[PDB]
Amino acid sequence: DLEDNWETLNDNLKVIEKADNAAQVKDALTKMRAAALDAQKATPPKLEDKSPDSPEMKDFRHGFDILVGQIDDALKLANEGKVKEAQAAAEQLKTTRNAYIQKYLPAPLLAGVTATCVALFVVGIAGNLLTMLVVSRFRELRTTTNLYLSSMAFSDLLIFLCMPLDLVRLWQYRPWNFGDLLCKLFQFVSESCTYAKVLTITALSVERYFAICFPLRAKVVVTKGRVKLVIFVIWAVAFCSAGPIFVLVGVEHEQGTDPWDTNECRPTEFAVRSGLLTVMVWVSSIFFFLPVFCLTVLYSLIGRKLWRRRRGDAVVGASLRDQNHKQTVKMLAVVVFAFILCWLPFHVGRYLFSKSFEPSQYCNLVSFVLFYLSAAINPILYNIMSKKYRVAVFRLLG
Amino acid sequence: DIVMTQSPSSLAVSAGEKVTLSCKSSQSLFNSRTRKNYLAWYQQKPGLSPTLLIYWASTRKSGVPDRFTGSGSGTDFTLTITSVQAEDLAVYYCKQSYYLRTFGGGTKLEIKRADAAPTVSIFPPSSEQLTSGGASVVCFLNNFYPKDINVKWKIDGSERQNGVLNSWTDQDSKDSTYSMSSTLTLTKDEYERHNSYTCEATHKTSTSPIVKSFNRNEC
Amino acid sequence: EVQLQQSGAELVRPGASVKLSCKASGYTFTDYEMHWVKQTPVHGLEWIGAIDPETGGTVYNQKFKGKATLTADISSTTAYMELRSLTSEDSAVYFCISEDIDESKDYWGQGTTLTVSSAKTTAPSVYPLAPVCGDTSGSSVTLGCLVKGYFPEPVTLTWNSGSLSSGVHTFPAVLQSDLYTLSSSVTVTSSTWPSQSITCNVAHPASSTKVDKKIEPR
Ligand SMILES: Cc1nc2ccc(Oc3ccc(Br)cc3F)nc2c(=O)n1C[C@H]1CCCN(C(C)C)C1
Repeated sequence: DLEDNWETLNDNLKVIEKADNAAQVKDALTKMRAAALDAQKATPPKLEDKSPDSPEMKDFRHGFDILVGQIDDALKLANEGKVKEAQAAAEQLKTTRNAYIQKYLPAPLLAGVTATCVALFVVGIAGNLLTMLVVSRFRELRTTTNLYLSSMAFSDLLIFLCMPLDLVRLWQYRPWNFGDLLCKLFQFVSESCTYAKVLTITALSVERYFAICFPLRAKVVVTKGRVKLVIFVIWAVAFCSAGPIFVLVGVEHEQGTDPWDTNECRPTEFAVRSGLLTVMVWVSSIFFFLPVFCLTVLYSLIGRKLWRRRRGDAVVGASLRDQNHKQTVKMLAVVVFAFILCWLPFHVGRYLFSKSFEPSQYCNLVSFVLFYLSAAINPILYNIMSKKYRVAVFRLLG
Repeated sequence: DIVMTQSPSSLAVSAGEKVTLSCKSSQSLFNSRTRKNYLAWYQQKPGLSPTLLIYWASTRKSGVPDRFTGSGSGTDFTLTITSVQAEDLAVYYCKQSYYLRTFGGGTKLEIKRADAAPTVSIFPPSSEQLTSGGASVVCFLNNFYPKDINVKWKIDGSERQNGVLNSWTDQDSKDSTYSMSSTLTLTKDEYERHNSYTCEATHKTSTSPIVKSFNRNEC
Repeated sequence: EVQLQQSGAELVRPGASVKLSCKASGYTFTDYEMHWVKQTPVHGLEWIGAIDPETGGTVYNQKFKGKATLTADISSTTAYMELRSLTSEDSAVYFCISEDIDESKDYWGQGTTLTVSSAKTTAPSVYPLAPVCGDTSGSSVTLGCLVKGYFPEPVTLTWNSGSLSSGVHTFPAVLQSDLYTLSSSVTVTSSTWPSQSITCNVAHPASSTKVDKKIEPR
């Protein structure tokens, strides 16, 4: 075997370097000759497809000819009794050897982005799990807003569970040998959770607007039941509107190239000649930008009514409802702002990718990072804003 | 509850002369948070609603002439009118806004003018009133100054004081004068049994009193 | 333009209740507070209470607590005040005051006159006062109008339907035997009367009365 013969060569050169008697150099040089010729008879893994008389093979064997020649000279010098000269011949032998070893056999930014995505993966999983459990095991926190935020927490959870393949595709993009079903599956799930997140935030804000401006809400926003129905329909629309991903993306390779070397997970050719790519990009583009408009107007009205200008001489109180509504509306406002701010470069970059598919680095990387930074940052914002959430977490752990 | 007390209650002044009104509160009206003394001055003219002049006890509302100038702090405030005009005839209140709300007693501003002799007119009872069975001799005394004036009735020369109804008015905004109505109400028979009726007016503009008489057998 | 239209005058029997209104127009009805002030000749201006039209929260003075009840309607933009257990002390002039967000501005209504007495309404007796036919020789002439024996206040008197205002003195009514007595005088040039007709117009809303009395020579 080539590996066995090579380890044998390095071993006996190691002996020669640390051998005092000339006899030891004689033996080690003889065995190095034997393993050198035996290795020369063997075929390297990089030249097995080429014919035996191919030029590459003749070079690979030529280097071995030079090698065995040096072993012959060193063997003669060792037979004389000159240990120093034979060791020097073993040194130049090591030189030619190493040369033909290395001849026939973004990264820091990758480490940074990957490490950060791992941090957001840990803090994300733990944070959103703590959110769902806090809503689970406490009466005074089973409000409607906490239910919508719990569905959002699960959506972040599933997004982070989809992160690994997205990161593998982030650095390892030349080959995709994982399969077609995965290439469609993880992006389908990720997009579905995107739609569920945006629709859940929008439904939550609508419920706050109707709750504050129209106190007839007691009949309308009924109970947890309505919230469970809206969550069900939100996830159903997320899955159906993200269905076409199964046709949009796929694995493809060039004509005349090895599939194991040129397979990629990208929008298919049929997904481009028919504007399924542009159609889907405009679908999610509406799915993000339109609810951004709705959130802006709705929170504008909520802030207009709650934070209304009052004459300083006001003698009547504050009604004790606008206080709690100001708390939860503060929290939700910060959450929505972080959402838009984080997923804006993502949808911007996807728009640029769609428009470029019809004839930089830190932009795509910062979008990749921000996308998960939202999912990880929502529980942190819950811990900072809501005192009840903080008390519930500290009550669960300590 | 915060109690407000103004001073003076009544104040007379000439045209163009300076005036200083005072408003004292039983509690400090300074909010250390907003750094504003919540004290306002209102001008209520007769027949009208109070209008705002000074808010925050030193800030003049837009449109108010610069002669109105409020000052003071804590529990003591003042409203200063540098050049009083005839249009300033009103009652000036002060409202606190530190606690809920409380107005002051008010200060009635009267302007001084030239002495004017009262224009006296006398009116016998109408016909329909005599048909009802009553009688009323109505004597008007118009556009005099100052307010001090006396009215006596003389039937056939004999003074009459029981059965008289008087009604004074406030000061006019047009000429800053006063006016008075004096109605002597008698029965129809007692009216038709005497002869002469006399409305006599004693005012400081004339040493002799201004009389106005009529007889029943004439005209 | 901001304008507040209050309710008309009220003559309520003692012991009954009443509810006054205040129609606000010209601004956002939910932004400005609505206060109520009671004006009496004895106590002056007394602050009844206030209400925020958007939340409905109210606040009263310790004296008028329970006596008054402040309410508000946003669809009609109208404030209300209910006074219960009425007596003679409650007879007064009630104002509603919309307080702007700008502390320099506030808006008052024309006021509502509350008269509480068991005495029933009485239409006025209007008597014309004409000169004696011998005193029309001066530089001017003066006519009169005697509004005697009515209840309650007020009555609105005019001359030639208000087209004769300067040189007019209307006097405060005096209450005697539960009947108000009032009078008015008008001065015009010697050439005006009696060639041009002069009429005093007396209106008493409590009895739905309007008598027009001409002044004619004797
Ligand atoms: C890095 C990256 N690679 C892609 C490769 C293909 C592709 O095709 C599409 C698939 C669906 C739709 Br609809 C539109 C498409 F063009 N998209 C992307 C891509 O978006 N990114 C951005 C990451 C950011 C981190 C979250 N991650 C989640 C959302 C998968 C996307």
